[PDB]
Amino acid sequence: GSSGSSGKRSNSIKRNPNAPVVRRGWLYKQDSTGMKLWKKRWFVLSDLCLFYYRDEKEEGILGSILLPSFQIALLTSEDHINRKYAFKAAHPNMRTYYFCTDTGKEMELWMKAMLDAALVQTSGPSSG
Repeated sequence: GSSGSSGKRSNSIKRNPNAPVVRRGWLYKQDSTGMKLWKKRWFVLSDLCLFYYRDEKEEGILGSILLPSFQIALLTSEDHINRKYAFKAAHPNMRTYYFCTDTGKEMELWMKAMLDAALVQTSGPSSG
């Protein structure tokens, strides 16, 4: 006979190469821990989700980000960041992210897409 017992104990995420990538470029992200600075990294919009790597090489993913859980909305008075033409993403199980571009277009290309993933109505916890 045979025996399966082959599962994934750790709930990890894997990118789907097939999943027609919408657009991938060097986006600037800002953190909310002490100093609000911008970090240059390689981002990618595929599978209605967010994925980035050390560099263009895309050698192994450092961490994935679920857009469907994030809320894309135009900055507000409170978030009067000098760097205009930028947006922010709110998360329930996480903090509020911030993304900005060089021009208005570079931003529209990210929004039009990102939103397509955020708008999604999927959210739920899990045992682990």
